[PDB]
Amino acid sequence: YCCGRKLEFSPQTLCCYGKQLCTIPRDATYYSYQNRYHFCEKCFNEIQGESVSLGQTTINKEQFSKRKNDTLDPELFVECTECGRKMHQICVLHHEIIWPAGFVCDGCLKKSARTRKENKFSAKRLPSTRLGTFLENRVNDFLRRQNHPESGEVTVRVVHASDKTVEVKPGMKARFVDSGEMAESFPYRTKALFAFEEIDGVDLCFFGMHVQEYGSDCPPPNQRRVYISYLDSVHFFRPKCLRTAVYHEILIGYLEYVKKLGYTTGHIWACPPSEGDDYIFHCHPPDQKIPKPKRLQEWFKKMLDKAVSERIVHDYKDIFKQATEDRLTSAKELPYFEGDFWPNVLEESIKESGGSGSQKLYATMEKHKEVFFVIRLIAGPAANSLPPIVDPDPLIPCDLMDGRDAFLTLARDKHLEFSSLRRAQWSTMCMLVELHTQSQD
Ligand SMILES: COc1ccc(C2(C(=O)N3CS(=O)(=O)C[C@@H]3C(=O)Nc3cccc4[nH]ncc34)CCCC2)cc1
Ligand SMILES: [Zn+2]
Ligand SMILES: [Zn+2]
Ligand SMILES: [Zn+2]
Repeated sequence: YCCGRKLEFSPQTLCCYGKQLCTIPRDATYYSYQNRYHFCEKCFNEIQGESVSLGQTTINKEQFSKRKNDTLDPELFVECTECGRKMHQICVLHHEIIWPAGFVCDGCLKKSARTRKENKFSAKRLPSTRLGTFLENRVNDFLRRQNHPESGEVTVRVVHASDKTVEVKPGMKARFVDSGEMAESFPYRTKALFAFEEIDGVDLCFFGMHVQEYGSDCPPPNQRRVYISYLDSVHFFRPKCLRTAVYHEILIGYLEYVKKLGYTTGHIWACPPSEGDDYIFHCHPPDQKIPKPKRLQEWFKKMLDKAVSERIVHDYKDIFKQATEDRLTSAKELPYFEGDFWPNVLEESIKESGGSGSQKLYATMEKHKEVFFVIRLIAGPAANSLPPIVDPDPLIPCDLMDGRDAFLTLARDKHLEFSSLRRAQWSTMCMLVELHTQSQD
């Protein structure tokens, strides 16, 4: 073995198909059918009756297998076509698409005064966008101002852009849409972008983001607004003392960019993911922790405070303070975003109140105010006569990056973990190959 190390992949986590938001971690005992339908021990024995409705097909309980989530797949080896040396594929970062001729180890290459032919599936060679260019220029300019000897070049790429609509859910639809008081759906553009850092001639994907952008063609209350769907990171940015600043630089640059195009407001739901290691990146490092709510909120406040002092953000408020200043009276006046908290809670509010869309609206907003940031980018009379929003970047069809589920599934299916620096670099290389090959079609 190249290193002296016996290496295997970790058991990926599963789901109690009974209770939503239940998960089955490493070493837990569970019940599975056809390697598809998984139940944890508690959620399985808590089923009354040996009939288990699947799909919908009813399936007997003895047709399930009792097992524990402790399977460890060994890492794969590659063989040098010249010496026969066996090395972990991840250790030497050999990808058969990038180097189809075969794996030649570094030792045989140095003996023959040879080097690997260029990796043309790099982050740098992903197609550029005006947004990506703006973001990476900001980050790299910040990084060279810091003069830290360890920092590498950062490239930012938009890897998906497509048109979508968010549909008002049945409760709010019956209250406000069927009476003609509110649009049935809101058109928006979703964008997925990632940041990579060159670490010793090797790309590392360390940051990912998906956003929802509602243009000047959107009906109120959503028009000229951007909303962050989700954020994620792999904490191996070099150097560590600049990691937080770089995240902040990307986010501030994004607000600066959409402000320039004419978007008036930004929206952030400070919402930690559920415990586990899969959000956008599969299998986070074991010592990278999900922040607790208060610390995440302070993190966003720090970022926005820097944006205010840079004269990019005019000001920001919690949703409760914001609605008070806007003199809001009805739930139909709240921006309605895909997958956001407020569409969900408004469904429950209308149900519990027997059909009201304003009853406890202010109480619910105050109860949760610290979690919802409303960021004003264009204020005062400047926001009044704005020209239409024209995005200079084209659409980018890429099914793998339409939402976060597809890339997570591809990572799970192909053992692309981001749990260590070496595995994250390998997963980055594979992810780039996928993005380069799906595009050339
Ligand atoms: C104050 O400490 C922090 C630490 C990290 C962040 C950022 C971030 O990556 N955050 C906070 S998030 O927005 O709730 C989602 C994401 C996050 O927690 N990922 C994960 C880390 C570890 C295991 C995980 N499993 N699954 C997801 C996941 C870094 C850049 C974006 C914010 C912010 C504040
Ligand atoms: Zn090795
Ligand atoms: Zn369960
Ligand atoms: Zn060799």
